[PDB]
Amino acid sequence: RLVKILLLGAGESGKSTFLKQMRIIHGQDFDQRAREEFRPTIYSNVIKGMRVLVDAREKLHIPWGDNKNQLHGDKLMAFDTRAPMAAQGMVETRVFLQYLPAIRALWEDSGIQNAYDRRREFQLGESVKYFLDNLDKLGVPDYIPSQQDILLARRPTKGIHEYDFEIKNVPFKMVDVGGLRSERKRWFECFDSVTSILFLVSSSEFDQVLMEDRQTNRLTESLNIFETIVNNRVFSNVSIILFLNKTDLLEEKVQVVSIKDYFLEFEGDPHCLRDVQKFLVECFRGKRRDRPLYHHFTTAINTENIRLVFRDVKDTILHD
Amino acid sequence: LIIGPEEESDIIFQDLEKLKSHPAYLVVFLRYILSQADPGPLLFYLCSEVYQQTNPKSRSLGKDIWNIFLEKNAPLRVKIPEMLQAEIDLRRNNEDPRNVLCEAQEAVMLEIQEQINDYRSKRTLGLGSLYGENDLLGLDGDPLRERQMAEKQLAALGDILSKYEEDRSAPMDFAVNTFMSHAGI
Ligand SMILES: Nc1nc2c(ncn2[C@@H]2O[C@H](COP(=O)(O)OP(=O)(O)O)[C@@H](O)[C@H]2O)c(=O)[nH]1
Ligand SMILES: [Mg+2]
Repeated sequence: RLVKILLLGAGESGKSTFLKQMRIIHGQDFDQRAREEFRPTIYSNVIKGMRVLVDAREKLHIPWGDNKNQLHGDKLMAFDTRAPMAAQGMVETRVFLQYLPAIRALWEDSGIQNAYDRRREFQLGESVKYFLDNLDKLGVPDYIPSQQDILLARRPTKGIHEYDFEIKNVPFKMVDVGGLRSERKRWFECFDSVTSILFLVSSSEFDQVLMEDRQTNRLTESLNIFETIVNNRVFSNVSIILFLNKTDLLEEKVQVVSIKDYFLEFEGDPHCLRDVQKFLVECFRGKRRDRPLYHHFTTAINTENIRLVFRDVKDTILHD
Repeated sequence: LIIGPEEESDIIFQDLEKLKSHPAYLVVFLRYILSQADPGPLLFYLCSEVYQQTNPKSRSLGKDIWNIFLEKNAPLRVKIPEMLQAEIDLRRNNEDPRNVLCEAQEAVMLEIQEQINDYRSKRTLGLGSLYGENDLLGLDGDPLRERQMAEKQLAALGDILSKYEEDRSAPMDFAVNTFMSHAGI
């Protein structure tokens, strides 16, 4: 009677974002008040992300673009990340504004920028770039996060978030669990009456390592995860749909990095999006041991793209 | 180095001899096996273990082991060196097979190891709970208490068995209980 869909995938694959799209596309959406609650999360993304940047500039021994920015880097590093509000990923507006000037200078520095280009060597979401490039609008006193801002804001998912919605008189329940290794121990609590599983993967994580242990390749982790889910007989009658998310990022990445340097099996033009997308797809099908497998190239932050992709997902699931 | 923006029982699970003595842990492993892999090897190993410890008299068991795991069209046929199979089959002469049946058990051990390494990898992915590992939380090195959780756990197997045809689910259930019973569950 109910269509229960589980969103599975390693950390930072796009689950919480997809869930937000459902609310935007089929639910009540986010009114000004509800968007206003993301501001503390957004100012926290920015401050903490920049702190990681100056720290990487130092330890990676990358030189400043301008020495006078050493003072700004000092200001940021002095920010206590473990204080109560900061510990829960939130920063008041008044505090954010005190750091704005320094943050703006640090982001104009070529050293900090070079550090960003090498984020694969550490841990940093490209969503901090989206906000650093929009400091002007986050700065203004009466700033209210846009829909696009809300979608980009990054909040870890420790816990189980459930969202209920309807489409043409059909009740739907989507479940989002965390994807960090430590969070997965809870995945078993949500498998009762599951109709379909949407397996998300950041298609552009081939050059990165896990945040859990900074030594394991991200794609590799995804594949091993998919492997244990897709071959579990208990899910024999469950629809497994594969989402190769962050297509927009892969489109950028293939032009400066080559998947060839991380996965030998690759043969084709590493500078070509279509070639890398097929390799990724084959890699996940290759893990099956048998039931068909449908896949989709998505961009979770793109509302219009998720609108039509889900259209296919709904009809697929509804015809099983 | 370089700050982040956000930020045992392995001993029992990696060794088959200590996993056999811990029924609660074994049941979890049998769950993984029955769901993610070939049940043959392990199930053949356990029944053959009951034989090796069962007093010669034992015949019936050995007979069922042959039809379920070793003979031509066996439902859960396991793959062992042909020589060893012909010899086991001979001991027809109703003689002592334990000696050659133990070699069959060792031949299948490499496969059981791969699967052990396999599940440990899954535990690393933090997915141990997907196989009942969460039922091990409140346990302490005490025979009687642990083997109490063995039951209830052993009932959560029907959930995976039932999704197997009768000519396979039947022998499986037969195999599991044969060893569980010998372990006292
Ligand atoms: N550019 C881009 N960003 C994305 C995409 N999908 C998710 N994100 C962002 O990636 C970060 C991690 O996303 P999240 O949904 O929290 O991943 P989760 O940990 O699996 O829930 C967030 O900042 C998202 O806004 C995408 O297709 N493209
Ligand atoms: Mg999440």
